[PDB]
This record gives sequence, structure tokens and C-alpha cells, in this order.
Amino acid sequence: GTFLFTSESVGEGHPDKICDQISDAVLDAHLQQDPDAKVACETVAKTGMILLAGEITSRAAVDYQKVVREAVKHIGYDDSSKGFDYKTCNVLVALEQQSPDIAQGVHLDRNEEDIGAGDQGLMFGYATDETEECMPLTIVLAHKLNAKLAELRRNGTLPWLRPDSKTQVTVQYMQDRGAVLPIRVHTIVISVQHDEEVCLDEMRDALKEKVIKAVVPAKYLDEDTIYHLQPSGRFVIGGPQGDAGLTGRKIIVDTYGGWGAHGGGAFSGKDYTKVDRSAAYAARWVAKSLVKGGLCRRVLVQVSYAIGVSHPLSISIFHYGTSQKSERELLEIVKKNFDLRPGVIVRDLDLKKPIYQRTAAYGHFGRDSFPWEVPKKLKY
Amino acid sequence: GTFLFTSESVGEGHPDKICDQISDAVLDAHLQQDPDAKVACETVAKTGMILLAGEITSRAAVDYQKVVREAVKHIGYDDSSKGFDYKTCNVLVALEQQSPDIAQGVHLDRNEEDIGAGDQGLMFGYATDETEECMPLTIVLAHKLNAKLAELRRNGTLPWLRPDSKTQVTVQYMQDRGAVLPIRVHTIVISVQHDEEVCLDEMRDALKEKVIKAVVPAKYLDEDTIYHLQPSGRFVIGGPQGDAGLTGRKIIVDTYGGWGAHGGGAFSGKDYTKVDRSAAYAARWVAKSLVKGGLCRRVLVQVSYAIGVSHPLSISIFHYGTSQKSERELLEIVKKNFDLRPGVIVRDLDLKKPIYQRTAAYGHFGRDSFPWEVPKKLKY
Ligand SMILES: C[S@@+](CC[C@H](N)C(=O)[O-])C[C@H]1O[C@@H](n2cnc3c(N)ncnc32)[C@H](O)[C@@H]1O
Ligand SMILES: C[S@@+](CC[C@H](N)C(=O)[O-])C[C@H]1O[C@@H](n2cnc3c(N)ncnc32)[C@H](O)[C@@H]1O
Ligand SMILES: CN(C)c1nc(=O)n(CCO)c2cc(Cl)ccc12
Ligand SMILES: CN(C)c1nc(=O)n(CCO)c2cc(Cl)ccc12
Repeated sequence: GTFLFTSESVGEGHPDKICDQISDAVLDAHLQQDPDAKVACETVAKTGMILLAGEITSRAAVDYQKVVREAVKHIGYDDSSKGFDYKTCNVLVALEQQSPDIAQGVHLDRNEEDIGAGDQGLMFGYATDETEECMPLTIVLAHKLNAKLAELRRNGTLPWLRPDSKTQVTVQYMQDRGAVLPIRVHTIVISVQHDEEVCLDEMRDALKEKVIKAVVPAKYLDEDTIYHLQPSGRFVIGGPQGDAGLTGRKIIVDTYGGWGAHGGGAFSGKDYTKVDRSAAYAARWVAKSLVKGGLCRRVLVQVSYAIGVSHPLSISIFHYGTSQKSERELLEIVKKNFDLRPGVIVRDLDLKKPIYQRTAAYGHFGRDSFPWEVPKKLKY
Repeated sequence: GTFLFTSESVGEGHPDKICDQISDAVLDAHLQQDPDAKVACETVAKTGMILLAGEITSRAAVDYQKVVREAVKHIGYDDSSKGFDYKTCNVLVALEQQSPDIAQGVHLDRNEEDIGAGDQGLMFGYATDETEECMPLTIVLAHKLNAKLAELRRNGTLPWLRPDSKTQVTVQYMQDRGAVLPIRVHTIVISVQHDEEVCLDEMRDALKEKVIKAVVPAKYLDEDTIYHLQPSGRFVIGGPQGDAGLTGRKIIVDTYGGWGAHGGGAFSGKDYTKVDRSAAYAARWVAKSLVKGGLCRRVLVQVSYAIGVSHPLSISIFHYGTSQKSERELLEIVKKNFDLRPGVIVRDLDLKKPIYQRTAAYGHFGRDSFPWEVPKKLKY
């Protein structure tokens, strides 16, 4: 019954993640002034460049140069020696208004509760009782390893660290009537950008002793655990200089690390009318409510929409065999307890609030008691 | 036992798909001259602009202006009245060499069979016996609806059609010991860019009669099927002008439409050393070989890698209860029959061949008998 499963995460300075954080900094800047801003902000990052491309219709007056540079400063790219500098990079803007054809079909002259979905699409939510936060252990550990690197970089413990990092955790699991039980950590990968002076042995020793041991419980690590620490051997060039980044290129790191499923839509840079984000948050909320409500040990929820139509076209449930109730019965409970129209989700989950930049690194789920993380008490 | 499931697809002129096709046109142009080119080409598309950003180290001499414009011409954006024109758009290039730190860790001075993975990551393959091509019916139908639109646009049957389109199909399924059996089509969405002159009723009638009925077997359609045809009411502005596109933003349309799982990696614009593509193709090959070999009715395969390491770190199998063999036994058969090192996959799947632009619309799987679609005869 044992099997392996692997998930990854990336740090705040990974170039794709930089783009997600900038897109969400732009969204938050608009929402701070105009709660009804229509935002679809894509970011591209390459050596010396941040480009904003997309569509925004808003009453806000946003200084894009300032917002982008402040987000890059927070990440830690503040000197040409690190490969990128917020003070001196190029910020290019190619932002236009939202298409009037989309606006008229989605939200113009519509009652807010009856606003149409901002696009068609499918979205999934997932939850698992294997951790208290209802997330897979593989991705929780991978995110915590990146957070630990950023913490040790920022506190000056490991001053050779730079912001760009990736981690990957393989866990050996057992299964119990469809539920999954972590046994041990089989393999860990960590790659992190570093300065020119530190040697490979110093980095590998620090990654094991100060990063892994500070994050992963000793009970999961044993003589057989495999460690791939700085496996490329050299990672001085990093950030956008090493690899072009784009918004919405870490959608599995943003969600469930290979567990569950994904409908394809990116989250960052989008206001609530874009169901790629709002309905995925609501689907997580449903899945977590079913698990915390004791109806399932783990569950996957699909929802789908048509552009301009408020009610979902379909809702579906997959409980992996972890409920005494059928998936048909769980779907009936979901339909009695939730209303997944985007104009209702916005109210339930407070989606006009400018908290989006906080979601754009370390996963959107299983952290900080955001509204989609607070289970709904179910009536049935 | 019945349930709904939804998948989507997009047309060749959808802005994200334009980027995937251009990225793969660039990759093919390099491979035509240098089979060992190292390519990581991202494309961004917005009103009047194609930007190439990324990393290429190659002996090829490629005229990016010509390659990009020819790809856009093929798609059909050839006049400002359509919102985009290959003859007059801006083509900007921000391409640098591959990082020497990545090159030394991955492939420099390595025997080809022993080349390291070009990055860490996880990848999935999936196959289902519900169609002869071993793909989910939801996504097969969604892709065929977009292909039908392009066919009727190109043959002048529906001259008001423009290249940008999206489709979405919800199927009602039954299940039989973990396998899935399509019963009927519950809902279809089609949105397609159109000229200023055609009216909504003419378009909705043509979409039902000339598109849906030409694609979806009548046995799946009934008096209850729901049709959302041009649900936004107006879609004159389209292509990059309506929505910024980026490479690798349709990863679920490229794969299994919500079925199975995804590791997050994009396919287009990447040579074989980027396991995001090559190992996902090999994982599809494994899954399809298990199903066509009669071992499973449907199966999901995970594989993962560390940058610079040739052998996968993990391989895992999930058969949804559709085999008499345990997942442990199927994993043993996979390990006896396949070698998922990238330097072996390249040989098995002929991944230096410049056929990638053909994969970049209508899904990478279940079409054209590409090498990953030809099952391997299994020995056990
Ligand atoms: C390996 S690069 C992707 C492939 C790359 N575009 C190429 O040209 O080969 C993907 C991510 O890995 C990390 N990375 C960059 N350089 C690296 C290095 N020298 N060693 C390890 N990881 C690296 C960064 O997080 C980067 O965004
Ligand atoms: C609806 S747009 C995404 C949201 C958009 N970025 C915004 O500013 O609201 C996503 C895709 O839907 C399609 N689309 C564009 N305009 C549309 C319209 N008027 N009606 C229906 N679909 C449309 C195109 O394929 C486009 O790439
Ligand atoms: C309980 N087991 C055996 C798994 N449970 C899942 O939920 N999935 C699906 C992950 O999306 C698996 C996917 C693979 Cl490749 C292997 C194992 C599993
Ligand atoms: C057989 N059934 C009931 C399903 N089979 C799957 O393979 N999955 C997982 C899709 O990734 C489902 C996912 C949902 Cl949300 C609903 C149903 C199913």
C-alpha cells in the first residue's frame, strides 16, 4: 500500500513568482482606491525588465513605476551584484482598458449578485485531512523550505543566499480507505541562488543543518532519505537574468502540488469577476468545509462557468472513497450550502479587499486564515 | 453513479495559444539547423505586439521576424480589421544565451544518455479507454469544436469567423469499477470572435447546425442539452487586442482537460532537456502503453526530477481501481519496461525532430500518432 508522491515550491525571487507578486501588487493598488476595478494584469520579467501587459478599467490613479519597484525591493533584488535591482531596472507598461465587448457581456448594467462569470472555464478545490491546515504534506514542506531560506537570507544568518530558490519534497505515504498517511520523507531537493564567494560544501552543509532540519520533523528523516542540495553545482546567475518569468506559470505551486486537479487558470493579477481565481478560492472553501465538517477525509470539487452567465454550469465531487456518503449525496449537501455565483462569492469571501499580494508566494491555500480557509458550518 | 465533468479547449487564434505556437515555431526553426539547440522561448502577445523573451544557445541562424510573422499568418491574423496583422505588428526580441551555470550543471561534458534533467519538477501522464485515442471525451470534443471553427473559417463557409475561439463541453458520465463511461453531453459553450456585420441569431444558428452537429454525435445530444452559444453577446474585439496572451497559460488544454493531474510545467518553446515537456510526453507514453496493453482501463503516472540528475527521483501510479494488478505491480512493470532519463527519452521519442509547432494547438496528446502516442509492447 505504500507509494511515493512529489511536490515542489519556489521562493519569492523565482522569476515566475516575481511576476505573480507584481501582478497582485498592481491589483491591490487598484483595489485600495477602486474596490470595483476590473484588472487582468500580466507581468513578464527578464534581465533588467519588468513588462506589464493586460487590461485594466479602474477609477484608481496608480503609479506603476512605484508599485512595481516597491514589490521588487520587498523580494530582495536591490543590487546589480544579485542580478536584478528595483532601483535601476526597466519598467515598461502596455496596459489598455478592458475590452468593451467583455464588459457589456459580463458586468455592465448587471446587479452585482447577478454579474456574469468573467470568462468560461473549470476550477477545482481540494482538501486533505493529512495536515491540520488540510493541505498535502509534500507541498506544505516544500513551501516551508522556501520560507526558511527567505528568513535566513533576511536575518543575515546565511548572507550568501539570494532570493531565487526552488524546493521539492517526495514523501512516502501509506493509504487507509482512500485517505493518505505520510510515513517519511524519501527525497528533498533544494536549489538556491548564491553569491560568488561561498563554496558548495558550505552551502550543502547549511542547507541540511539550518534549513532542512529547521523545517522537517526528524521523525520523517532517516539514513535512507536522499538529499539533492545545490544539485546543479553552481547557481550564481539567477532571478530574471537566469530564466524569463511570466505571471501564471506556477499554478500547481499556487494550489495543491500535483494532488487534486487543476482547471488551468492563473490566479494573480485578476479581480473577483475572473472566476479562475474567485471560483477556485470558493472550491477550496467547499472542499475544506467538507473535510473539517467530518464528511470526507479528502475531496476534490470541480465547478465550471460560461462567460456572462452567473450560475455555474456544473459542480462535481470526488471523495476518493473517503466518505460513507455517496458523491451524489455530498453534491446535494454542497448545493444546499453554497452559492457559487461570482457575485455571491465576492461577498462571502470579501474579494474586493486588497490582500492579494499576500497570496502570491507560498501557496494560496492552507495559510493565514483567509476567508476561503475558514470552514462553513454545513446544514444537512 | 452518474456525474458531470467539464473540459475546455481554445482555438489557434486564442492569444495564449498564439504564444505557444510562436514559441514552438522558434524551437522548430532552431532544431531544423541545430538538433542540439538549447531553447527556452517565452512569447507574450498584446495589441500589435509579439515579444520573445528567454534563453537560447544554438548554432542556428534564425530570422525571428520572419518566423514569428509566418506563424501569425498561418493562424489567420492578416488584417487590422481582425484586430492583428502579421504584416504590420511589432516583433520585439529579448533573447539571451542559456545561463552558463545551468549549462554546466545539466549538459556540458555529459554523455547524452547521462544528461541531467534541465530542471527539477514533477510531471504526469494519463490515459483512459473511454475513446480509441485514450483521451477524455470532454476534451476531445472541445478540441474538435475549435478545429471545426477553424475549418469553416478557412474554407469560407462562415466568413464572419475570426481566429480567436473557446469551447467547453460538460459530459454526463457513468462509472464502472473506476472506469468512466460517457452517457450524454450536458452543456456546450462556444465563444468565437466575429466580424461587425453578422448578427447574434445568425451566429447561434450556425454554431449549432454547422459546428456542433458536425462534431458531436447526435446520440449524445437531446432535448435537455444546454447550449451557451456566443453567451457574452458580442465578441468583435479579440485576439491579443482583447486579452494579453503568454506561453504556457493553457497547460490543461494542452493535456487532459481537468482529468488526471498536472505538475505545472509548460510545454511550448522548450527543447528535450526541459523535462517539463519530454517527461510529460514519456509519462503519457507510459500511461497509454498500460491502457492499450490491457493492464488498466485508466491510469495516472507521476515522475519527478532534480536539475542535473539523470534518473527520475520518483515514479508513481494511480489506476483508479481499474486493474486487477496493484499499483505496486504496475509500477514494477513500468520500471522494467521504461527508462525515463531525459537522454533516453530523446532517443525513444525522437525529440530533436522539429515537429513541435504541430503539437501547440488542439492538445499534445491523442492525435497524429506522434511517438508518445504509439504504445510500447510490455514485457512482464
Ligand atoms: C533551470 S531554469 C529553467 C530552464 C532555463 N530557462 C534554461 O534556459 O535552461 C528554471 C528555474 O530554475 C532555477 N535555476 C536557475 N538557474 C539555476 C541553476 N544554475 N541551478 C539550479 N536552478 C537554477 C530558477 O529558479 C529558474 O527560474
Ligand atoms: C474573457 S478574456 C479574459 C478576461 C480579460 N482579460 C478581461 O480583461 O476581462 C479570455 C479569453 O476569452 C475570449 N474572449 C475575449 N473577448 C471575449 C468576448 N467579448 N466574449 C467572449 N469571449 C471573449 C478570448 O479567447 C480571450 O483570450
Ligand atoms: C492514494 N494514491 C495512491 C494517490 N492518490 C491521489 O490522489 N493521486 C492523484 C493525485 O492527483 C495519486 C496519483 C499518483 Cl500518480 C499516485 C498515487 C495517488
Ligand atoms: C470517476 N469520478 C467520479 C471522477 N474521476 C476522476 O478521475 N476525477 C478526477 C479528475 O482529475 C473526478 C473528479 C471530480 Cl471533481 C469528479 C469526478 C471524478
